[PDB]
Amino acid sequence: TASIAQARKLVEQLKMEANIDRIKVSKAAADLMAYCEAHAKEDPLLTPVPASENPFR
Amino acid sequence: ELDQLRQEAEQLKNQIRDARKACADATLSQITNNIDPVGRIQMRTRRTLRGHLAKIYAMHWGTDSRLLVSASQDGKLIIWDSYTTNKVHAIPLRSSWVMTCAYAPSGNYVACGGLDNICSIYNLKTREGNVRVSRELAGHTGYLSCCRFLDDNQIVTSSGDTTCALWDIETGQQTTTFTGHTGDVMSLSLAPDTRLFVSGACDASAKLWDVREGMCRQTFTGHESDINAICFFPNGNAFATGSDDATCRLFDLRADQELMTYSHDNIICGITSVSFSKSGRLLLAGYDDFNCNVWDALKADRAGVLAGHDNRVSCLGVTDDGMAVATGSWDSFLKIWN
Amino acid sequence: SEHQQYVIGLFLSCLYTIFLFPIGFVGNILILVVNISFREKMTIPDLYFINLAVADLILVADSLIEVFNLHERYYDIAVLCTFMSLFLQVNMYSSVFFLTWMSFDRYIALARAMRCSLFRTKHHARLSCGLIWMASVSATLVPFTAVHLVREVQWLEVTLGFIVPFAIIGLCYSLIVRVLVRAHRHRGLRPRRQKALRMILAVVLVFFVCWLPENVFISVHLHAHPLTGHIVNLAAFSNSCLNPLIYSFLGETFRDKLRLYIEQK
Amino acid sequence: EDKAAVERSKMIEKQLQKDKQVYRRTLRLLLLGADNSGKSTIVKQMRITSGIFETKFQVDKVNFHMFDVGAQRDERRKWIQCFNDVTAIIFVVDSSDNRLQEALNDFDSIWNNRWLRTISVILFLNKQDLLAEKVLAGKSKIEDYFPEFARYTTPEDATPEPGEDPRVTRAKYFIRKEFVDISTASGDGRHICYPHFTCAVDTENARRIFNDCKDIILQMNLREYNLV
Amino acid sequence: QVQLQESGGGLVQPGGSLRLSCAASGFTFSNYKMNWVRQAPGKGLEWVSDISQSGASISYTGSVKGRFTISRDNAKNTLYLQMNSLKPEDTAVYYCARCPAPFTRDCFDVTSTTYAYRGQGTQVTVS
Ligand SMILES: CN(CCNc1ccnc2cc(Cl)ccc12)CCNc1ccnc2cc(Cl)ccc12
Repeated sequence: TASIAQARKLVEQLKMEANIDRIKVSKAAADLMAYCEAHAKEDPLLTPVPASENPFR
Repeated sequence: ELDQLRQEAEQLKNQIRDARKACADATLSQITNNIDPVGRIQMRTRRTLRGHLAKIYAMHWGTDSRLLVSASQDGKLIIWDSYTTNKVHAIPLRSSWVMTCAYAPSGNYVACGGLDNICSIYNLKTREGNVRVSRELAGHTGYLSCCRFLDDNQIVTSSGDTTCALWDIETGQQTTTFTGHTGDVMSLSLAPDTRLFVSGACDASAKLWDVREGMCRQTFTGHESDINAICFFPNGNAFATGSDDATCRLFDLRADQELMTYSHDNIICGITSVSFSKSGRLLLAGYDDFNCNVWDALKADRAGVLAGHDNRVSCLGVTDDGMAVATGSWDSFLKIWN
Repeated sequence: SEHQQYVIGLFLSCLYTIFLFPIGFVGNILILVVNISFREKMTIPDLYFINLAVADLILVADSLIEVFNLHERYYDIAVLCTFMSLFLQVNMYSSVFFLTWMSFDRYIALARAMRCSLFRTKHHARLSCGLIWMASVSATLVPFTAVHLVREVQWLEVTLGFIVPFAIIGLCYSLIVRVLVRAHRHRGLRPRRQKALRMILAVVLVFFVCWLPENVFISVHLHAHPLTGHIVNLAAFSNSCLNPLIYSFLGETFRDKLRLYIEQK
Repeated sequence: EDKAAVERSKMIEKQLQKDKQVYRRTLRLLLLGADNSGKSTIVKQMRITSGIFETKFQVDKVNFHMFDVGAQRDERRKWIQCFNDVTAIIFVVDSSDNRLQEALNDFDSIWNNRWLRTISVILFLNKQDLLAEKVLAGKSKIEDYFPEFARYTTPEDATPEPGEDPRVTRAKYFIRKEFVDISTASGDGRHICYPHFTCAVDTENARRIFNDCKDIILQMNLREYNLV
Repeated sequence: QVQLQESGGGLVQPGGSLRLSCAASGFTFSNYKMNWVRQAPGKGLEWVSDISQSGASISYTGSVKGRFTISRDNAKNTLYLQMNSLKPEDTAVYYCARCPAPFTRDCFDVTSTTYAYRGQGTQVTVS
């Protein structure tokens, strides 16, 4: 009754997740690496900025 | 039929596992070995925001990168000006047990909630001058874990019950509900475009939701315990989850599987909060040993430590411009690091 | 007898500098550095402990000078000797008054805990420390100026630095012990509260035994007797030497703080 | 204007200082129990879709805010961490034997949690009259669920209420010892368990809580003053 | 994902003896305390037994003390419950529950109606 009600929706969700287009991990890793490389200069935390324009100094 | 449905679910889950394994032609570490390390990341405590009488459970930066709201379990949420340490507002709360707080992207409102199961929206731009409750969103049957504004009228809130909800602030009704989790939804992270959001619950799974349609697009597993925190990668194509199993994990939406795991042998305490730097190259994670660890998100080697707090680090947020990192703790102090 | 008494005095001095002096010096320095390093999370007792540590450090430091009779030199009565006398008197008064005020504040915290919460505030603690220092300075200067225009100075020393302080200490700690025993027989934790009673008794007894000799010696006369003066001064300095041990080392809270500080360092 | 900003900051700091006195004066308590336990009756005893209910009461001019979770799921590992700085946890148990093992497991989990490890627990062995009635009835046997009871005997230094049947004394002290064993098995003495035998008609539960909180505050002060 | 599969249990005569086994996958089995819970017909979830990470400390519910023996195999990532002299009351669905977090001494939610680290369970029936 209710157990099958939950199981049917679980199955439906699994079918929905199974049909999604999936890309190789290499492409995703390359995209993340390229994004981090592109914005390397724009991130103060790993590229410290002179105190003359640090708002906290 | 129950056995038949369980077998069908098992077959579909095996199919998903096989597809993920097939897509995993390489590991993120294998590719990030090519790039040099981020080096030592040493950050100093530029500001210490005092004024809270109890634990700071949550905080959120304003979009302007200057004003930030912090909620404490003494029944108070304070809007500070970080640059000068001045407290712009000190809103008293109806319920002392506030577990989350949000700052509207326009800066006009703030939101909070907790064990009261109610999301209170406060109007900062009130003509009367004194902040007053603009709205009180009710309908959740469990403690409110997190909340985030999409606009001045829409807010997504995750609850101690197994559901999230997108509300209409003007009407105060749940515009849509997101169901599918099995435990308490502990964290919530809006995508940069606000079209999708990821929620981590008190199980191994974190789910991706489309705010328009209202269904779970993907479910990511790999964590061994509760997912206490979640944050979206700056480009929106990946997210990091911190869990009670003492490990962080970076998942990718397109690959639909774990991409990297950040952990160390001597780290045997849970993770309370995670966030990414502006570039996404650093992943900052607060721990139950009350010191935050800055991980190289790509090489997954601890790049730095922020050990200024004396009690559990409960919240951690990086500024929109990436100029500082605000960490709150159960010692009732918020510290800005830079 | 003169040679024998001189040798006995030097032997007592050697014993003191070997055993008691390291306790006072090292313990006061450790208390000061440990409490200051953790300034961001100091409690009300820590303020009084810090000030008492300062006073005891000064007194024990002067002990070494007094031990080898280096004070009988470079008098310069116009400036140096008078300044040293005033400084040591204010340090002694600060030590005694901080012991008395710590006893009273302990009574407030352990008997009026739930009602006098407003009284006990860290800002109020700092104000109390300042007022204690001011009271010591005034008690030192006022008699000095009055007799400038000494028996009266010694009278004030004896009375205001042993009789009233000891009376207050005894009353406050008797009340604390009454509270502890009353709450001991009903719901309290037996072993740790027995330990607390032992600590209170040790504090009271060490203060009494260390400060009674010199005060009684002053009262009896109110030169001569070199050995007696030497031993009473040694006991007076031993009070400050032992204060850090009983107040901080013997207590679990400060030992935990010290272990945490070592781990941090 | 920065001067107006600093003026507003000073106003807000003055408000925070004013409310800090109220926060420090008040004592916060967390009321825990099960469905069978009469925690609601304990709440209603004190004559001075919501997720939590607060009750304000006063004893000897000191103010207590007692919090009882309302609409929450049974899984409590996450929302209980909010109560890691309360003065005490009032644990109410249905002492009439059976869910006693469930209550013992709940007490053990509360005691050994990493965040409640420094919080003392006031243990109300509630519904003592029902326990007495069913022990005198003889239909139910405690040894069925706790075989150790078949060997346990009341300690020679017991303090039975005058006129109490020794069987009731044995049963009640056996349950109390069962809870105290978990209490003392760990904790290294930084937090204490205060067992009390309570009923629905009892009118001194507020006095019990006040006295236990007085002892808890005494222990806190004694620890901060380095005396322990 | 975290998965627990109870491989054992079945029909038995009164006074018999069975051996329930649970295989645990998806997590470091050694770091987590383990517990056996059971749900009888018409009853709520009942906590039966508990075994720590190393197996040094064990605990049972009084109704089964002396009859059930809980054991752990970290190498095989398996949890066993050897049940002896089974009474008719023992008939129930037995689940193997995991401690919510690793290295912790508290096991809050193992007996909840919905728990994310509990297996589907195995039915044990006594004639
Ligand atoms: C108080 N002592 C030494 C004073 N030295 C201190 C100065 C400043 N501060 C101090 C603090 C402390 Cl704790 C202890 C000592 C001092 C009196 C002993 N002086 C005497 C020596 C020889 N003959 C005497 C004859 C008489 Cl009739 C009276 C006194 C005589």
